[PDB]
Amino acid sequence: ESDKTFPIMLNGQVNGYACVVGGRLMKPLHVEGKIDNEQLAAVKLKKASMYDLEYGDVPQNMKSDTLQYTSDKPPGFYNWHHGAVQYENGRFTVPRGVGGKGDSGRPILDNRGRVVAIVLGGANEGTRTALSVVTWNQKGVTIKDTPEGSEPW
Amino acid sequence: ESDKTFPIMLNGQVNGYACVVGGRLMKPLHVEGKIDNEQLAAVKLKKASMYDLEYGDVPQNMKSDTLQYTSDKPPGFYNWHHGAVQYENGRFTVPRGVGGKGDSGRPILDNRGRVVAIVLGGANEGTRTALSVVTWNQKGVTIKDTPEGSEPW
Amino acid sequence: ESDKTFPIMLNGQVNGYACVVGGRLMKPLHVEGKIDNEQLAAVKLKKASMYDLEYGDVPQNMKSDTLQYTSDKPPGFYNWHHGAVQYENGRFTVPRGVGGKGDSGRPILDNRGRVVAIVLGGANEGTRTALSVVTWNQKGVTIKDTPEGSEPW
Amino acid sequence: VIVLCGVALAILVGIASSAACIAKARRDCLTPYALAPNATV
Repeated sequence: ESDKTFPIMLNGQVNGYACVVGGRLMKPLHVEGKIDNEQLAAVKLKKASMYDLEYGDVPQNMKSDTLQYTSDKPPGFYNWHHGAVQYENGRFTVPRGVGGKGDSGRPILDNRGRVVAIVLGGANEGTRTALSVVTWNQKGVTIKDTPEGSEPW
Repeated sequence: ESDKTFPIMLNGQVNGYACVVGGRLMKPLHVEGKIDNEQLAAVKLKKASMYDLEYGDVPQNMKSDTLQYTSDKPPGFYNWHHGAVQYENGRFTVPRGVGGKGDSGRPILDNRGRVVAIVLGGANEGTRTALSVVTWNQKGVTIKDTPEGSEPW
Repeated sequence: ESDKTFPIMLNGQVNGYACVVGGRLMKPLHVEGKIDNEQLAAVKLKKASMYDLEYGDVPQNMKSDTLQYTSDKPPGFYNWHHGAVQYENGRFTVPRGVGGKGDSGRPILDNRGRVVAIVLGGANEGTRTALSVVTWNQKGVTIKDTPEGSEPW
Repeated sequence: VIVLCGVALAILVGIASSAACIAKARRDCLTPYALAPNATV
């Protein structure tokens, strides 16, 4: 499940989503709008425009409800908002043309109830849909992965 | 059924209504009041004061959700918020005595679930309770029919 | 019941409550934020600094359901948010450690259904946990009471 | 200077007021068509 994550809203479009990980709000930077969980809108964000992401410390009153990220990224299936994604060749891969635009800020989760990465948007060569995403190094280095020509979702 | 319609509210209480037809929202001008849907509230209304109405184009994210208008009006019962009204000789006739203030902006519907008129007000002359309404002519041009004394509801 | 008593909200938290007695809206003054109801929010609240309250006049539509107060309050059990309060020795009291912050503005009511008082806080030493409370002497006079050192909830 | 400003004022009032009149007439003449997206003007 993902209900501990919330949509950003503008014009009436759930134009993206946001996640509470490690006590920090995370949302795509390229996506603007009202984060549906209005308490998250009280947070003042800090930006990482090279990663197209921004973050801010979630208020203490619910900070203990935050999800937690992983160092684990072995190849295999990971639970996703559209069922699952296959991590392979060290890349997040999805069937050709499924899910898509509107999923900016959607999480990808460890079966143990942890978050392995956050998606930004996809690309697709034809064999599979390739995902652009922000991930984590084994020593905690946050690193964005983005297949070439990846579109924003 | 009526879920496509939306209330207009003043002092935190509904005091009128609005509806979306062909992708154009309309609300009575005489009804001072805000609109529930914040995306509808974002639209810039155009003051069609000659019809005691104001309208604005709603964005394409609700393109499919607008009501469809129909100009054909065979004499018969047409659906309404409180039931139905007998159309006769061009007059929209309410079974006398039902309805009142606070109900402007309510659509009037064909049995096919398509909008044919909008409530502006109403009264009785000596035989039936006439409703003042805005509607479209046989040629499709919109027109305001308002038997005298059909004060705005 | 007291179902319709109205919560006060601030930063998403239920920071208080409010009530309407004999058509006169009353809420704590020390309770920050706003009433979650827009009909009540339209009331131009007037400060009652000595009484730690603020009162206005509600739209008269609720004249049929505004909470009936009663001043006469013999010692005994009275209905309350956390089930009930024990009234004795002229002071309102509760079991130790129950309730707390955000309960400001919760009314007290006769099991016949008549409100009698409003909670402001409490204290613990020597007896049952007493509530700082505004009361209505048989003269019909509103009176504020504060057990020594009661914190404002 | 008085008559020159008179000319300027009269021309500006004539143009802007006639344009406002025309715009109002156009606006409310199209309004029965603007409210009729399912009809052809």
